[PDB]
Amino acid sequence: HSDMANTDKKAFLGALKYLPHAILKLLENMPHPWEQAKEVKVLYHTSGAITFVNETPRVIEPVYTAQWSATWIAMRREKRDRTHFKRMRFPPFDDDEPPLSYEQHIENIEPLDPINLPLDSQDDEYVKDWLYDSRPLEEDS
Amino acid sequence: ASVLLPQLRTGWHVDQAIVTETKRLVVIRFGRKNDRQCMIMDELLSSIAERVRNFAVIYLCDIDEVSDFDEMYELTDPMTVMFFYHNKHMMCDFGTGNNNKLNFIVDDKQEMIDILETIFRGARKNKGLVVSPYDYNHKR
Amino acid sequence: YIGNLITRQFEDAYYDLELRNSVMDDILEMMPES
Repeated sequence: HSDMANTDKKAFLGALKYLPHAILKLLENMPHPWEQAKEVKVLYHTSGAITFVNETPRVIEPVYTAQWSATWIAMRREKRDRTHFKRMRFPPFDDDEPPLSYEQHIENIEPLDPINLPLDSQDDEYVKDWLYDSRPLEEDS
Repeated sequence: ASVLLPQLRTGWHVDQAIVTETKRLVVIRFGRKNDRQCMIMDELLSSIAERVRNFAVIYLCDIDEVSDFDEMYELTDPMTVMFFYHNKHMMCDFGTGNNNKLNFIVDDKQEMIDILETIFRGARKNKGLVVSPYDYNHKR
Repeated sequence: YIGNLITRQFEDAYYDLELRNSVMDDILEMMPES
């Protein structure tokens, strides 16, 4: 599609009309600080137009709450620790340029420590094995 | 009015009408028969037409039935009117911004006549643009 | 809005006036004579 750069077919034209919905869907299926990377199902037009997530992200409610709490705690800890915390400049990228990335992302360094607090064995026993996970876990059993 | 004004069947007809009035000015109304605004415009123009008669002429176009002239307005297509003289399109600057076509209803019969008169005058002069005596800037 | 954009080739006191028109039309329908 990129190589092609202007076609203007009918199907392609049609597909576009569902773009804001697609965007919304994408926004909804955002990865959360506990997660490393959201491996998500998708729908896509044959051109490579209108790519949108078709998974609908649902959660165990109290579990979700717990996760959120944990994240909050982690954040607090971080705040306590670091002095000159780096404010992320925005917009993040070069506006004039077109800085996308796929291949690099694919063959990138290891997904570096996402936000999740340390979990002792005595107190918080039965969750730490399945807590900070995608779906999240407690998903097969 | 339906019985009062003369109505057009096809794009060719419209074009002929536009061409073949040498002396008079030609107000076409491009509009969908069953609309409120369009109806109102037609009613207004019915009154005006007889008056202005010796200088202008009024015609009607069912825009759904005759789809030739979506060149005129880029498929905006509300229930509009358009002004013609020696087969030149005649440009009537109101506030509105659409200097091409009056895409809006005016209620003062006399006012309508006056604007038509103005455009006729402009056409006679040779001018393409003409500033309306009135302002508008409400009826977008 | 998007749909509209793509489909760019394809698609109070007036009451009295409406009444007048409608009635006239009806009358016309009634008498489709010579």
